[PDB]
Amino acid sequence: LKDYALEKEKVKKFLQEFYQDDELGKKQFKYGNQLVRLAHREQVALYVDLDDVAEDDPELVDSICENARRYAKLFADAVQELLPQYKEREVVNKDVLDVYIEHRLMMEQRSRDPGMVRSPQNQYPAELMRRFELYFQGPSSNKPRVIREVRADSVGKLVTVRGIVTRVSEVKPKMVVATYTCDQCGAETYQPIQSPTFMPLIMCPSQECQTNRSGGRLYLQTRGSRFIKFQEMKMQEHSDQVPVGNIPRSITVLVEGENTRIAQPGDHVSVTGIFLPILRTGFRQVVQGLLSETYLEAHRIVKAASIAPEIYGHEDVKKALLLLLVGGNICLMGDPGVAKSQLLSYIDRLAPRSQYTTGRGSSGVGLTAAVLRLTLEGGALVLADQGVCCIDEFDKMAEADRTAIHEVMEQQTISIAKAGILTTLNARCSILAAANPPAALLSRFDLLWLIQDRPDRDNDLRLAQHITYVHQHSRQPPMKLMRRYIAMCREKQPMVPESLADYITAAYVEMRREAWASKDATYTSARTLLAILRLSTALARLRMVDVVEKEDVNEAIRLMEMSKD
Amino acid sequence: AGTVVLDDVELREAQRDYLDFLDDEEDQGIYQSKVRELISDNQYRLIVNVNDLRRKNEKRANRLLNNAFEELVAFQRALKDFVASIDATYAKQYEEFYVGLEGSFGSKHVSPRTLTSCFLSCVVCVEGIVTKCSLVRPKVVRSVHYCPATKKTIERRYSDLTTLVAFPSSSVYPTKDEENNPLETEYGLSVYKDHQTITIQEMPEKAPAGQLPRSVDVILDDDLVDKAKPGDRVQVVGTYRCLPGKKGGYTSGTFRTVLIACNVKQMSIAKIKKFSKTRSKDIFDQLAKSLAPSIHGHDYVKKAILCLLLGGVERDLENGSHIRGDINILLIGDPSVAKSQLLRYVLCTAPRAIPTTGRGSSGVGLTAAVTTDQETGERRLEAGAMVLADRGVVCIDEFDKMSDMDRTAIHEVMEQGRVTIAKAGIHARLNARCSVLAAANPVYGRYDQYKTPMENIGLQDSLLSRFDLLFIMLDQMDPEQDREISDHVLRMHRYRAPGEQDGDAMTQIYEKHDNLLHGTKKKKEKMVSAAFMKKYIHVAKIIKPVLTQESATYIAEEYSRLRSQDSMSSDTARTSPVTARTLETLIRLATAHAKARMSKTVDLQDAEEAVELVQYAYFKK
Amino acid sequence: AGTVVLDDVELREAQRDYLDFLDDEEDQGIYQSKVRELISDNQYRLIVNVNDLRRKNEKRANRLLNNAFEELVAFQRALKDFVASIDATYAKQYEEFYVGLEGSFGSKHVSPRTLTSCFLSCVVCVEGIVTKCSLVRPKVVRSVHYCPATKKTIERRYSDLTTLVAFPSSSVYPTKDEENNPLETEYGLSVYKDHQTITIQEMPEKAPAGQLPRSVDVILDDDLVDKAKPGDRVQVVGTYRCLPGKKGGYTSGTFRTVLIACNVKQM
Amino acid sequence: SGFDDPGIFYSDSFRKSQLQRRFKEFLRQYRVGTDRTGFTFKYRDELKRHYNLGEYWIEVEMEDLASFDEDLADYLYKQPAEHLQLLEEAAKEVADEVTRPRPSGEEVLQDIQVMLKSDASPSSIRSLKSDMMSHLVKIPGIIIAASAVRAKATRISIQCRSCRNTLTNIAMRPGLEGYALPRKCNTDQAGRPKCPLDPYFIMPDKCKCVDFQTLKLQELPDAVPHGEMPRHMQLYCDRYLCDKVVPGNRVTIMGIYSIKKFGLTTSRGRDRVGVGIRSSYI
DNA sequence: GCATGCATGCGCATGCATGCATTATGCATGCATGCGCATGCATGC
DNA sequence: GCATGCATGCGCATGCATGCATAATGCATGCATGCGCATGCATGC
Ligand SMILES: Nc1ncnc2c1ncn2[C@@H]1O[C@H](COP(=O)(O)OP(=O)(O)O)[C@@H](O)[C@H]1O
Ligand SMILES: Nc1ncnc2c1ncn2[C@@H]1O[C@H](COP(=O)(O)OP(=O)(O)O)[C@@H](O)[C@H]1O
Ligand SMILES: [Mg+2]
Ligand SMILES: [Mg+2]
Ligand SMILES: [Zn+2]
Ligand SMILES: [Zn+2]
Repeated sequence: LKDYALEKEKVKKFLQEFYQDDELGKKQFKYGNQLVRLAHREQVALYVDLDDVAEDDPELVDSICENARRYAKLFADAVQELLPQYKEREVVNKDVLDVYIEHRLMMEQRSRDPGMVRSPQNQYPAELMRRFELYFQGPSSNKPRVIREVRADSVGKLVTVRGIVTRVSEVKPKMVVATYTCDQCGAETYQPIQSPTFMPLIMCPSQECQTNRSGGRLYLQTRGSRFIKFQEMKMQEHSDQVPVGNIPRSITVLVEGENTRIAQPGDHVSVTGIFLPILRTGFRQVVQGLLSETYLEAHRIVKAASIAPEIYGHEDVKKALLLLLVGGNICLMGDPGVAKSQLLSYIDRLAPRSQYTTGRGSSGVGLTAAVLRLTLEGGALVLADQGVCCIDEFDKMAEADRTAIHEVMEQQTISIAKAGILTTLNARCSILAAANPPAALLSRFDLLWLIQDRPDRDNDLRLAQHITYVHQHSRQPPMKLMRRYIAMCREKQPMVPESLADYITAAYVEMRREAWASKDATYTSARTLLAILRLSTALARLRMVDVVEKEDVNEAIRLMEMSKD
Repeated sequence: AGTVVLDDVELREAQRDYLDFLDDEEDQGIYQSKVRELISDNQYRLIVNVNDLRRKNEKRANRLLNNAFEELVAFQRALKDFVASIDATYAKQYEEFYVGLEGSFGSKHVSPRTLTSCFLSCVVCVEGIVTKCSLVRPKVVRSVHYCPATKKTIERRYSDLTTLVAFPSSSVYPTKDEENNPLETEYGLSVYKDHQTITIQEMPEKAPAGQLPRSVDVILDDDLVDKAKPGDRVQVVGTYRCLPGKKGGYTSGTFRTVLIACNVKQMSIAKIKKFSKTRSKDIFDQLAKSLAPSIHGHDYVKKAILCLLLGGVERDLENGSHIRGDINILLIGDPSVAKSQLLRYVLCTAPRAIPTTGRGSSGVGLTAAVTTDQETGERRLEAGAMVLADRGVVCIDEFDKMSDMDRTAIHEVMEQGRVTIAKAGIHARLNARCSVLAAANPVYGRYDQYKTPMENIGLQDSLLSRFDLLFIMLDQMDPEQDREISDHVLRMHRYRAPGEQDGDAMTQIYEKHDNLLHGTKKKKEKMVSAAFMKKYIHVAKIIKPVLTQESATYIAEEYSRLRSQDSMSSDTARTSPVTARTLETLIRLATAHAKARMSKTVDLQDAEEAVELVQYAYFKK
Repeated sequence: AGTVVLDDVELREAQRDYLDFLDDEEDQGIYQSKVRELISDNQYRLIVNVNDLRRKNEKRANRLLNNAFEELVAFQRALKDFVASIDATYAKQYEEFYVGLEGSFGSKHVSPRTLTSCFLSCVVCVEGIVTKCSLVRPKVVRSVHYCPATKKTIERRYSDLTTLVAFPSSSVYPTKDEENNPLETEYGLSVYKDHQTITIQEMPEKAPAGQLPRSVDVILDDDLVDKAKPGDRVQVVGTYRCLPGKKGGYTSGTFRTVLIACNVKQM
Repeated sequence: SGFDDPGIFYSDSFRKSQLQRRFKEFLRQYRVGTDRTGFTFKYRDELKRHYNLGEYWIEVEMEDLASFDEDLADYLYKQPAEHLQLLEEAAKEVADEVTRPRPSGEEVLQDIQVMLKSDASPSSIRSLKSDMMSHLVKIPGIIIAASAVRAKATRISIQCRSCRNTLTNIAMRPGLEGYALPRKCNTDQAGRPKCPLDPYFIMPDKCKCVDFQTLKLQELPDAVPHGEMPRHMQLYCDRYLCDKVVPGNRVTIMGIYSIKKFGLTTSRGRDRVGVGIRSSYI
């Protein structure tokens, strides 16, 4: 064991030392600038990398890994001691909490002489005056672990995990230190909290009440108290790491002030945390002794082009898929044996926000939302808000699910009115559907693609060659960039000029006239014109042009013609 | 407590006896290599055969079975001594090691229904199924605290179940110094061990008909935490003890009995190389021929079943795409063509085999379900038949009686091999990679020859495309074929097991020739033994072949030839449509044949065999 | 009790200081020959000059005079260490060795009339005459028992004045086995140590004329049993401590003060 | 997390306390002298010198206090028990003020005994009756017996049998008064089994002790009435008052008239006529 | 495809074995010392 | 040498601080299961 004073001094010198890294290509005092910002209310939390510390001392890193909480507290105290040195000016604008801190420090200077004896209980709690939080970043050398294998050997260690989010709690304030005022004195009493539950005090420990033996009684205050942001997270294993025949395991995470509001249900996250237990008191058990429940305390959470190049053919369908991803509802009907499911899988993997449903497995409560112990939790349609949703084997779905899907496509909101639930849910998502061989699809959807397997010898032979190549060389014959391109594209919004309207109008009229000439035609309406306008706007957005052009309209017309034929 | 013991004849003698038991110097014992293996694998417990101990020292075995705790303590002390002797450095890591038990306990082999107070404080063996499991929880053993006021650290030791009875003086968590200075707990320096509780029920197959079941409660310590799961058939060997109730004045006199586990069991080269290298094609030839002597003929179905046993190759790519590697078969035939016998044989031979008939299991019991746990309010997943049979076999008898929705549910398993589950509050993707056997009767009771197979089968094209192979079996009443069948059946009927007296009531690579089971003519050939067959099947399943450039163009050209012959086949009808899945089926069967003969690459002969199978199955007269 | 201590700066540093005090390698010290003489004479305690300690290390002397028990424990531990170092064989005979004190204590040189509560828990020196003595009595330290029914022998350890406060769980004499089989005490294998009590009065030559005398009570341990007799003029150096009264509900708040001798000198 | 317990903290505040402040100001402000030659701080310098020399005691004259402020002097004549504590605390605070730069190591600030002295003419011991209980009296006499100096505890600490928890720094009362140990262990233990009844033991090595003496005083032969047996009284002496008087001396003593308090014990002996009589002392 | 049956499913009440919380007073014993007695030693005359 | 004085000496009473002995009953909590309700799935015609 080593004395904490020496390591505290080492921490202080490490914070004062580093000059190395700068983004603009120079040598910049990073931690000094961070501390100067911390001096005032220009930064309310600080993150420390354990890769930068590894340059000078690895034993510090190991001791931090095995005894993380103590080192977190030591770091907090060291930074708090360093703060007065770097301070250069008073606060330009301050809020209520700063007003208490300043007033308390001012009267502490007013009253306390340097020589008088002060009881250990007479000091201010450290965390009450402090207003900055310290968190750690996991070592790059350290390998992320699996939820299944963290056990009693890992209690108290520093770990890094990767998982899928399933449950998130709404933000609520959590008590840190409670403040009490006596009934017959001007003194203030502070009660730190480090337990799930606590018992409020009654009598006043202040010196004046003790000397007079007045028996004054304490009262809580909320303004003087310190509160923090608190969230609760549920994570599960990836399907890849589950052993044979088992079921994914779950873990619970707790989230602090600035880390709050980072993750959403359904996201894949990487969490740097400390593995700590909770002493459990409750119903009696078989085995005597001290049992506990484990949980994780987080300190950092981190979340034309070729589309599905493995699948041969369907180039126009791929262009339509690109347009749907870029944005301004697509349905595919095909014979069995044509890979429609794999296109939907690729779409789900590519999209940032996406969901993929297979049929009756996610039917009913899997869609819409339900009430659970009370909080309302949404289904796939709710999760895919402002994303893209994918549905396979559409015709096999129950009628209620199809009605809900139609409502989402047309109205873009869901309405639920049943015993215990009365809500309207926002679902601004575009739908891609797959099915096997109706007027509803033609009337409601925007674009339908019919894939018929005509046994042409040349096409079949080329498909066979491509499949053999894929199976043998495990790569197509000769996503991050695509995601970045789509993100940059969606930033702009082109506009339709006044003149082109006439041209568009003419086209529409002529199209309808042809549809009226061909009595075998089925649907033309203003919805088709709206779809054409949306496709042209999407193409103009792809060109990053401010004004809609002729080529976009021609390509949209050609795509609609190809789909209809 | 300052009380100490100076002499104890029984304990010292028992320790000496175990020391002599585990020496293995002047004997053919193996425990030395077992200890070396434990040191190599960083594990900290040993399993010792009870029958071996009884053979070497019967008195010690009798005492251990009759009295458990003290003898087990002596065992653990002897293990500590010998681990220190062989390598004292490794013994520093762990406090104390543990002993497992194994062998035929005899009279103490006891069912959960027959556990009684007569077996208390002894070591018992029990066979059952697991019904309830609990979350893993840590328990404190050694606690460490630090005092910022005085810069002093202290440590407290805990021992609760080490001693039979505990007192309020122990199990007290320290929080304050001698001068009331606060202490700060330091979780890194403390010591914890895992703890779990499970429940075991007598298997419904063994329980008397019409009677309610009986169950036992088991505690799993730090090592055996993850060794059990609900819905599992296990055998547990351990002590049977009473549970001390907490302090009180008046007691009713009824204790709680809990079984403390010590062993948990999941009940279940030159020859191979020479045989494979010498035989090559004859490997699969004999394996197909010697699949099941009890079944007469049907070489194609035997070949297909062997292809299921060997299987294809699972492949993955950069984009996360998944390509199926399993095979699926559907048999349709007239009654009494021994389809169910084939299914039962595949159940017996395959490692992970589950039978699920048509209406025996519904769509929920096939894949999985979600249930709300009343104890906590959370959502939990319960696995179905197909999820349990990961990388295994599911047999479906009377496949035609299955409802449409169940088949739509099975689509997800048959296409991609995964199951997607979702209900508000939880959603998951479970792995269900599996292979399916199915047997379905014709719609008209007996297969009509004149009508095309589409009318007789009565199944949609999508479901047919889901299956890799379709086979049709008929009972042709040829007098010579009937004579052969009668000969075979009566030869099997007249046979009696060797070593059993007549009239009573009730490993070589190649099986020994039998006068009746094989016949005089078959002396020129032999059949492969079942055990070697299983070993070879496992080895072949391990092997990973690769496709060659010679056969890819050949297979592609033949696929194009079939899709063009679609117009040429005018004299006969087609059983199944030809889609993109047919090419994958060709490659899969080629790889299965390449697995049959141990090699490194897929050759042309495997492609030819696959194509022969496809041509036979896909068209009928 | 499973509670143990891992680190203690003060105790470890004091033990190191005494280790350096009793080295006598690079110095003209004599304590090495003193230890050799003790080994030769089979005695098991040492006398160390307080003035010598103050000259070599004033802080340790100040702490020892102001605080006695812990520093004396450190002394005894250091003696055990060095006796083991010089000759580990001889250290096996005795459990723990003891330390005597000698030299001019100065202000702490105190008459039986001037002993006050200000000197409690410190080492004091007193000059007086002996008036009352008691018979020598043995006291049990380690007990050994045998069971004829099961042919097993057990041993129990006792520690009463080693710890400041004792509890009813300790100091219990075992008589029955776990299965109520009678146990037979075997006095040969047990361990006993002698005990005596004496009283010291201020000498009439020193007491103020016409005033009544004042006295102190002293406990003599195993080594110093026969070193005093009534009617004798002696000087005693030792600790001055309070006496724990036996258990009760209501206490008047008055302790009994007893001097525990460490050195007795015939002037 | 349910393991730690950080405790409780408080901050310094933003009529008895005012009385202590008044006494402290009196001690720091009082001075004697002339307008021509200035004034000298009597009690400040006296306390400084006594603390520096190591004598933890000062003497206060009531006339000086009455000159400074009559209210406090009048208060001390009626409730000496509380105002003596307040004045001792004020004296300790003043001594801390004047002698802050002490040598290193000796940071502990020790208590200070305050004695009283006055020029009021004495009163006969025979005048002591029920009306003078708990007041301040002045009486002459001759000392005939003096017991040995003993030890009495002012701060005690006790330990629990089972969980070994401790209650520390319990203040004892001055005079001949006892203390009753508690019977219940005040620790929150859920899931754990609980401590037995009466689990507390007194720890002797962790207590603060002071000197104690009892004296026997007899009426002066100069004032004993003719043909009447002399009367006697018992006196209590604490701390620095011990050994200041030898038997045979003629003394004048200022003190508080009190009774012993050792609980509501039953009367003893074969005589039980007296009911509700507590032995008195000064 | 629409009308009906129905095995599954969920939330709040009571009944019953274990388990949890409470809690000073009266009587007995050994140390100190007075009061009556007989022996015995020492000191005169 | 005999008559007298007398400092020493011994045994049983009371007074007073410490110390010793005693010793079930009532109330609270979690597990099991009935009873009313709405959703939803499956099965006919
Ligand atoms: N154009 C294509 N290119 C490559 N592979 C294809 C193509 N069409 C079909 N496949 C293969 O055929 C299989 C089709 O199965 P699936 O997509 O599940 O059919 P469906 O989606 O109609 O149920 C896929 O595994 C895929 O590998
Ligand atoms: N090829 C065969 N070889 C041997 N026995 C056969 C054969 N075909 C039929 N059998 C006999 O006929 C019976 C058929 O029963 P089963 O397998 O239930 O027929 P299915 O499954 O067609 O209803 C079996 O008991 C089997 O002994
Ligand atoms: Mg599909
Ligand atoms: Mg059958
Ligand atoms: Zn107050
Ligand atoms: Zn306690």
